[PDB]
Amino acid sequence: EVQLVESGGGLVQPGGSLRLSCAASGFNISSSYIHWVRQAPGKGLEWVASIYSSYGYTYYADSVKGRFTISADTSKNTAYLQMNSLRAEDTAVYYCARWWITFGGAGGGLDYWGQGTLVTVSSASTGPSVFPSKSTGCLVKDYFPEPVTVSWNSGALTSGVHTFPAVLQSSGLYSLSSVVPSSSLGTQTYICNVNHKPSNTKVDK
Amino acid sequence: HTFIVLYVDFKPKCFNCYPAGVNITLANFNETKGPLCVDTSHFTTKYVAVYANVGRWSASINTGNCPFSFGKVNNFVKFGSVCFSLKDIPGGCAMPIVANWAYSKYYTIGSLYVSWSDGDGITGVPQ
Amino acid sequence: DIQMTQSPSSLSASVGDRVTITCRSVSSAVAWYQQKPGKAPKLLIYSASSLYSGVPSRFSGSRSGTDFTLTISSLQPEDFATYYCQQGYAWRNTFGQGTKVRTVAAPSVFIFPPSDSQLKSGTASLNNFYPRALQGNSQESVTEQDSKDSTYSLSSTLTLSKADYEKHKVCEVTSSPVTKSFNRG
Ligand SMILES: *[C@@H]1O[C@H](CO)[C@@H](O)[C@H](O)[C@H]1NC(C)=O
Ligand SMILES: *[C@@H]1O[C@H](CO)[C@@H](O)[C@H](O)[C@H]1NC(C)=O
Repeated sequence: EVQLVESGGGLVQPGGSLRLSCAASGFNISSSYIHWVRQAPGKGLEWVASIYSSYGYTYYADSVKGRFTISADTSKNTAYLQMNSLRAEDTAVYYCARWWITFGGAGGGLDYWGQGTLVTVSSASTGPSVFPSKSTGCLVKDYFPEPVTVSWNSGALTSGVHTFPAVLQSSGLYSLSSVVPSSSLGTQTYICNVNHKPSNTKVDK
Repeated sequence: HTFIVLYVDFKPKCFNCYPAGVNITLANFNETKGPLCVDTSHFTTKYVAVYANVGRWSASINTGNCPFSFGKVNNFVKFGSVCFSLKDIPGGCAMPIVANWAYSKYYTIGSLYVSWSDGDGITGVPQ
Repeated sequence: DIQMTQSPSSLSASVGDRVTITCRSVSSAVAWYQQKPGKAPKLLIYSASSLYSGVPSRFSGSRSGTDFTLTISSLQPEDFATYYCQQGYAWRNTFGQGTKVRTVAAPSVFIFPPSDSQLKSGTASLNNFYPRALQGNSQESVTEQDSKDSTYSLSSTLTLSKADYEKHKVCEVTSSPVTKSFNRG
């Protein structure tokens, strides 16, 4: 029941505007602090802004202070981040998070995390193609941008499967693949489920 | 160390009653930046009487919501960290700043809020 | 307004080894998290004092003067993560550089031919190994370290089109270089 749910991301033009919604359940957001933290692809954690929604305290960071705006709807139990005038320094995956207080005012720290959602500041266009005895695998090509969901038989069983990150094609598109049972090829119909979200590309093939 | 100065100021039928004194200020307390936090291992609590202490008047800082009156913080006390603010710090405590026209009548003016961190990582200083 | 410094930012040791991650005007208000790549982090230590209920006891964090330090007693295979030290209070968040955290196994190399549906457009085109006409044109992709396996995986992306339909009918590993590059038929 206790969940933090990030939503409302995607692909944005330079200097555009987006709105991240951080829903919550299992706890009331006003009784705690809610922070945002952005991780750039292939980077570390970058500090963003925070809010005590009950009193309305809105603290910000040194980079995104006159560009981002924090808010919340306690009747909706949902925090929000409105992002304006974006650049490629901001394109990253954003996570909303719950900070709980010690029995004194410092806080204990940032308790709870969500899975986050990634925003991509780009002016490029966004439709992949999926194409498959060697010793003792679905291929995604021509997609932009990340992410891409890969599963086998709708999350039935994938044990020992390794998934490969996006292969950067110098033209600007992406590509990757994912994959063992040796003596059981015709036991059932193994099929993969791949979903590209911004291109709305989801067919089992 | 670091000084933590709390200035109390006010200008007085009951003429001196309800003194519109609001210069209750903290040392470089950018409220939007957040509470003024102790980053040095030592700090000195200080209470300043900017208000004209006319013989008829006096003041106090006694806090009911907190464990320690201002000026027992100067004594070596178990803190790990501590921030001071004049805005409410959630999960912390608050100090009323009462003012006496005389012993006959009292009223609060401001409230001093103080953050708090675990255990005994940092101690105060009464220098 | 203070800043935080974290080092080393890449610490790859073996089982049982004691990883000593350290960061450093401060006070008793820091925290330590781990994070799997592209995954949600987790609260490991807070205020450099105690754990979170349910956190393994091998993680321990404490400070001396201006130096905060996380240490793992006996490292485990699932302890592979990028550890981040955070400083500040319920309003201020600040992080550091991040710190990224071994028996050799056998790599079995597969590589499969293109598909018929791929040839209509005009185009055409490695398991659990510990160790790290030739062209790196044909691309390659790497995975992160596995959970118990602590192994990796590579890919052989044949960056080819139908312009080379019958150009070459005919793998590259570093003793015997496995040559399972098959032909058409
Ligand atoms: C409050 O007192 C300080 C002390 O120097 C002074 O700088 C400031 O101007 C005063 N503010 C008032 C009187 O509003
Ligand atoms: C807070 O800091 C900012 C830094 O740009 C400064 O402009 C502002 O005047 C400060 N305000 C207070 C109340 O200290």
